[PDB]
Amino acid sequence: MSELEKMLKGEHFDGASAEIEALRSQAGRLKLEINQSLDEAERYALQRELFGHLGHKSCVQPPFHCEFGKTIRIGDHTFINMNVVMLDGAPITIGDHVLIGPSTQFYTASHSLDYRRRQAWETICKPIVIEDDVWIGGNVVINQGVTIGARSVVAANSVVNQDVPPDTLVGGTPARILRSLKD
Amino acid sequence: MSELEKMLKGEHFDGASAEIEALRSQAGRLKLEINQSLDEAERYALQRELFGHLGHKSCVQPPFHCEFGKTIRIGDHTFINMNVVMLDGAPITIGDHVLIGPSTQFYTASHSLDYRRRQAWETICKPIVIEDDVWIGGNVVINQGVTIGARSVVAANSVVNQDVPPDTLVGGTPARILRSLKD
Amino acid sequence: MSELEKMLKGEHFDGASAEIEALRSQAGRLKLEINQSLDEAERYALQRELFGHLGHKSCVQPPFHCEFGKTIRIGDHTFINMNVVMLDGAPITIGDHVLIGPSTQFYTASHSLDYRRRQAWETICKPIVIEDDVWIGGNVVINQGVTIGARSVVAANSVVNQDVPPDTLVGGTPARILRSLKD
Amino acid sequence: MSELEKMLKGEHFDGASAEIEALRSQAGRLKLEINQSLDEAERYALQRELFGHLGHKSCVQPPFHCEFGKTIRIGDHTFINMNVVMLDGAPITIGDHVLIGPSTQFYTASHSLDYRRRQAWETICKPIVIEDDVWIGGNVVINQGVTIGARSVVAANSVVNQDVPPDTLVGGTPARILRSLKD
Amino acid sequence: MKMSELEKMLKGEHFDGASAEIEALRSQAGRLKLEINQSLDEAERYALQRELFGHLGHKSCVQPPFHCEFGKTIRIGDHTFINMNVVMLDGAPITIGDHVLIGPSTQFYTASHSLDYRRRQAWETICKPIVIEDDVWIGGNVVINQGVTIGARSVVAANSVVNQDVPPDTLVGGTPARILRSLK
Amino acid sequence: MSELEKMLKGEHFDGASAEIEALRSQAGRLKLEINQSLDEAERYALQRELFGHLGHKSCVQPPFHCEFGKTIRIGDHTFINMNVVMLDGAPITIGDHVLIGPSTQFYTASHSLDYRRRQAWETICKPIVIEDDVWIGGNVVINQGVTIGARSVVAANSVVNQDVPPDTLVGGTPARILRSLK
Ligand SMILES: CC(=O)SCCNC(=O)CCNC(=O)[C@H](O)C(C)(C)COP(=O)(O)OP(=O)(O)OC[C@H]1O[C@@H](n2cnc3c(N)ncnc32)[C@H](O)[C@@H]1OP(=O)(O)O
Ligand SMILES: CC(=O)SCCNC(=O)CCNC(=O)[C@H](O)C(C)(C)COP(=O)(O)OP(=O)(O)OC[C@H]1O[C@@H](n2cnc3c(N)ncnc32)[C@H](O)[C@@H]1OP(=O)(O)O
Ligand SMILES: CC(=O)SCCNC(=O)CCNC(=O)[C@H](O)C(C)(C)COP(=O)(O)OP(=O)(O)OC[C@H]1O[C@@H](n2cnc3c(N)ncnc32)[C@H](O)[C@@H]1OP(=O)(O)O
Ligand SMILES: CC(=O)SCCNC(=O)CCNC(=O)[C@H](O)C(C)(C)COP(=O)(O)OP(=O)(O)OC[C@H]1O[C@@H](n2cnc3c(N)ncnc32)[C@H](O)[C@@H]1OP(=O)(O)O
Ligand SMILES: CC(=O)SCCNC(=O)CCNC(=O)[C@H](O)C(C)(C)COP(=O)(O)OP(=O)(O)OC[C@H]1O[C@@H](n2cnc3c(N)ncnc32)[C@H](O)[C@@H]1OP(=O)(O)O
Ligand SMILES: CC(=O)SCCNC(=O)CCNC(=O)[C@H](O)C(C)(C)COP(=O)(O)OP(=O)(O)OC[C@H]1O[C@@H](n2cnc3c(N)ncnc32)[C@H](O)[C@@H]1OP(=O)(O)O
Ligand SMILES: [Cl-]
Ligand SMILES: [Cl-]
Ligand SMILES: [Cl-]
Ligand SMILES: [Mg+2]
Repeated sequence: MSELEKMLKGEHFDGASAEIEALRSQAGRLKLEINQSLDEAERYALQRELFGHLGHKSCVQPPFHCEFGKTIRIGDHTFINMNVVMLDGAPITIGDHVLIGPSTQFYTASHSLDYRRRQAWETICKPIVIEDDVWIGGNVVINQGVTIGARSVVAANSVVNQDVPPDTLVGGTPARILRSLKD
Repeated sequence: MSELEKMLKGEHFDGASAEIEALRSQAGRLKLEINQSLDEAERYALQRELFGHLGHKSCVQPPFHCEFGKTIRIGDHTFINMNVVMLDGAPITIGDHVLIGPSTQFYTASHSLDYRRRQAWETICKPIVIEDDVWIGGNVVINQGVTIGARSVVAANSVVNQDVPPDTLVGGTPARILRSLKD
Repeated sequence: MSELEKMLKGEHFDGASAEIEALRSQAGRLKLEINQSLDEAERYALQRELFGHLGHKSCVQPPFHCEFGKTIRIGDHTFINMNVVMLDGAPITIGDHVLIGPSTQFYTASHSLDYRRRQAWETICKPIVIEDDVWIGGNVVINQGVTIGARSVVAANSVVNQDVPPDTLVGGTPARILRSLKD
Repeated sequence: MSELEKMLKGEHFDGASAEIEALRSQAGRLKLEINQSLDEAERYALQRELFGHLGHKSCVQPPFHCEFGKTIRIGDHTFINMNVVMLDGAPITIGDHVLIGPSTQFYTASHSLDYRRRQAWETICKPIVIEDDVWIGGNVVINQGVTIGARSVVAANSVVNQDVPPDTLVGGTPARILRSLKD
Repeated sequence: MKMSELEKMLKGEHFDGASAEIEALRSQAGRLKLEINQSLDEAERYALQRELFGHLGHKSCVQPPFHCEFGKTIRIGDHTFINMNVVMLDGAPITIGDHVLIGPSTQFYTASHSLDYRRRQAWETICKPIVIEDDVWIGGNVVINQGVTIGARSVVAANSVVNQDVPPDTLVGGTPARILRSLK
Repeated sequence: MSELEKMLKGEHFDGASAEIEALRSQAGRLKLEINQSLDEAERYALQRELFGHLGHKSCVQPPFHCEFGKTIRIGDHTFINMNVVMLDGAPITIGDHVLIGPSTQFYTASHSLDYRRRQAWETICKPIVIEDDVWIGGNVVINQGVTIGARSVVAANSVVNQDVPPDTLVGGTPARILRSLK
């Protein structure tokens, strides 16, 4: 098993592995051009090379930050605001009609509580999934292995450690259910 | 009203309008020039092109992020630190002698909690107001239609959802009164 | 002493002092070079002009933002993620085997709660220390004068106002002890 | 005719026409994005937006300098090297299998020898045509109203003021016929 | 005080180019050229060009990319146009008059070196001024060498090398330039 | 013999070959980074990455354009001015104390005069050697397979098609011997 594939699969891996490093450069180069670009069509085009998928009529405002990019998939009519950071060692999958606030963070990557197990920067990545019609506010942290339920809202500055059921407003750190949005 | 007029006045608006798109383009350019400037006098002069007003002896440290620029009006002797983000569809007014920490966020924009009214990226913008002699901590979120009262202070990482009384210290998410700064 | 010395030592100072201005200017030039660099070897080289110290096999990810650069000393086998903000008017010292996640804030700077004592942008700087094997999550604030004890972990979106003991997990705003990590 | 129509036929046009003006700015935008492009596919795309035409499997090496772009038509399998300047007030047409060396110059524009006929920057433009299978060396000038005959070769540092016949080697300032290439 | 290493250069004496004053001006001009060259706003391009140059006149225009070393030694009159890709080595004054037209890729060399390889090893350099008078048309890809004066209302043929003062009301061409016609 | 190897050594080659495309892409990124840098020590550091070699106390002024970079070796105390273009399919070797002026072009590459043999962009690259203490003026073309003898000088706007003897001043298009400097 490739170190790359180990990373995507939530197992231990070497980050200096070559195919991974290359992915990382591809990503570095693209961020810089996208981020320094004033042509809207030019940014979208380069994002189709940066991202795993970028859907129709979706927008991702610069500056946008990520580590690998190809792991990220964005559906249709989806909008991501400025200054978003995604640690994308594992797949990040984003639905349709999703809104994401500024300075929001997606961290697939994580570490062990035991310092003896972090001395080689050992990391595990688990995927994040944002379902359709979700609204994530600004300055939010969504941690690894979380799924956000459809038609749900995450309040500004929340930290989401666990799944968010659908049709729901949640808030805080860690996030809690504030109200049901179901009819 | 023109679509631009509606956005300013807290009405529903068409984001794709030519007038709104011109200002968005102006802002993007000036933003990029300001964030890449090595020359402090050049940066000031560019920031006087971006913002609607920027007062006497005031400093805004790059990188600064905004959408339109023109609706932002800052007083004299006011310091805004690095990595600030402002969503300025609605006017943002900042008094004299204001201190704003790094990575602070100003969102004049919000969306409906009802997901069916989010599909066309419907947005409502209401102004934000910072009065004289306010100190705002880092990583703070300030939400729409909010007025921060004179000589108050906001704790780091607070999120402000409603007006902050003057001569007051507030903190937390959402912010609550912590102490009286009155004398 | 010189104004630079006063700032370092925790006393009021003159931010526009030619010595302090010059170092701020150095850092701004170096920051734009590093943040815009597509070469890792050059980037690292660059960072060693920017910082007081960068350790062996240590690493800092673009973009990175600080005021002065030369107050910051970073040890070996340490990794700092993207989009970090450091207000470094006073020394910030970071040990070996240290991890810092994206968008974390280190503030050495502070002002007084009395607005009358803030109208000249008066500021005190207190040193921040991070001891070996510490793990700091994403979107965290560490405030002035704080030491984080060896082998401790700070949860995401925490605000740390006072020292953290060794072998501990802390979280919340303000951060509270969550659990001993010892044994 | 439209001012753009005048220009494509090589008729006199108003250079400060709303339409021309817009073309000149579009070209300036694209020149910048093209010249600062680090992505091959996106560079070709931008190039097809600049030029009137850019044929299948052809190449234009950055940096490239031009005025309007849309007046330039390039055939199939034609390579244009680095640092080329084209004054494109009137049409420039390049055929299939053409090779153009670094720093070459194409001037459709010139002025009267009567200095009193130059005080308003009065300029007359005349079309250039490069036929199929031509090799233009480096550092060459091709003046206005010139047709370069098919399968012909123009030596380095040469200046061409009049039509060059097919199957021919020219060289010199002004270029003269060195030898016949037919056999 | 006494003559600066910058004075020496402008005055065609031998100078140390590594001197702090010279480097600062080279640094300033490098910053301004980059900003000028990638600039997308017209009003802004002129403002910066006014920061680059010693003087830039009313209704005058310099098309990016433009290359120069020091900038401040350059002076340009009113109603003057300079096209793209022009390079100026401007260790000494460069003075351009009114109603001047300069083609693309034209080179202005105020700099020079001795033909004795022994006198070139510390990169010894002497700069002598260039002066272009009113109403002159210089073609594209022309080289103009140090200490040259192009008299008023003259024309330099494309890709010409001008080694020597050029008479007013004259058309010149070739390498080195020679008189093609009186235009009087 | 690989495609990179054939290029370097004056045979036809597949320019889309992955080795060649690798080097070109690295050169493209570095050139842009160098040309857009205001930090002289940075450009120089970046340049040690781009070129085969870059000697002590040597200066290469931006903008500088080349195709591959690694085929270029430049010695100590050598100065290359602005906006120089180098087509470097074959090795380009430059000595100590050399001076190159603005907009000079070095073309290691060439083509056939027979159009039938250019229809696939066929290209042959032959090296160029500039010896110690040479002074090359501005707007000069140096064609492939040419050596410039030590302590020689090249007049501005010349095209050099053939080797230039040591201690000589040459000029013209094509370059002719003007005077001995010996
Ligand atoms: C696409 C773009 O970029 S948009 C730009 C960025 N904009 C945003 O981030 C906006 C984020 N929106 C907010 O956070 C809002 O305050 C919303 C969505 C939670 C609105 O809350 P509302 O339901 O309308 O009102 P309300 O203030 O009563 O909230 C209810 C509860 O949420 C709590 N709450 C409100 N805001 C937050 C918050 N940010 N974090 C945690 N809890 C919160 C309140 O304490 C209250 O608690 P309770 O259960 O004890 O009564
Ligand atoms: C503007 C610039 O350029 S500087 C750059 C950025 N720096 C910062 O943002 C610093 C922000 N300043 C603050 O957070 C400060 O801690 C202040 C203004 C609240 C000072 O309060 P102090 O009285 O000096 O400190 P202290 O920690 O003892 O206050 C205690 C109480 O405040 C509350 N508190 C402190 N910090 C926070 C916080 N970030 N959020 C919410 N509550 C907080 C705690 O609840 C605490 O306990 P309590 O509930 O029992 O009262
Ligand atoms: C170097 C880098 O760039 S790579 C990775 C960067 N990513 C990170 O920032 C990830 C952040 N990780 C965290 O914050 C985690 O939530 C941790 C480490 C604090 C705890 O995770 P776990 O122990 O595995 O799970 P768990 O949710 O059960 O934690 C336990 C308790 O901590 C508390 N807690 C968890 N997260 C937080 C938080 N963000 N703020 C405050 N308290 C928290 C919880 O209340 C929980 O409940 P309890 O106190 O009642 O027992
Ligand atoms: C498209 C790209 O990316 S790659 C191309 C980059 N490189 C080039 O531009 C190289 C330029 N090409 C050349 O110069 C051609 O080979 C030519 C025109 C010199 C022809 O070379 P050949 O004639 O085969 O060689 P040769 O030197 O023996 O013949 C030269 C004859 O023309 C003359 N001559 C040679 N070069 C030139 C020139 N550049 N200008 C004018 N005359 C020339 C010589 O005087 C001689 O003429 P003469 O005998 O009548 O007096
Ligand atoms: C300002 C802008 O940006 S415009 C863009 C750039 N455009 C240009 O550079 C245009 C340049 N124009 C020229 O080079 C022309 O050759 C001009 C100016 C000399 C005009 O020539 P004209 O007077 O119209 O006609 P003509 O060609 O007959 O000129 C006659 C003499 O010039 C000579 N000549 C023409 N071009 C050159 C040249 N490049 N070098 C040397 N001599 C030349 C002819 O040999 C002829 O000589 P002769 O009669 O003594 O034997
Ligand atoms: C490192 C850097 O940045 S380089 C700085 C930039 N400076 C330059 O590029 C300067 C270029 N130098 C030249 O052009 C010079 O004019 C040189 C090399 C020809 C030297 O000329 P000098 O010997 O000093 O004097 P002079 O001008 O009288 O030259 C005499 C011969 O040169 C010829 N000549 C002058 N310039 C040239 C030229 N550009 N091409 C061909 N021949 C020339 C004359 O025709 C004359 O020939 P003749 O006597 O056979 O009729
Ligand atoms: Cl939409
Ligand atoms: Cl001809
Ligand atoms: Cl020197
Ligand atoms: Mg010629």
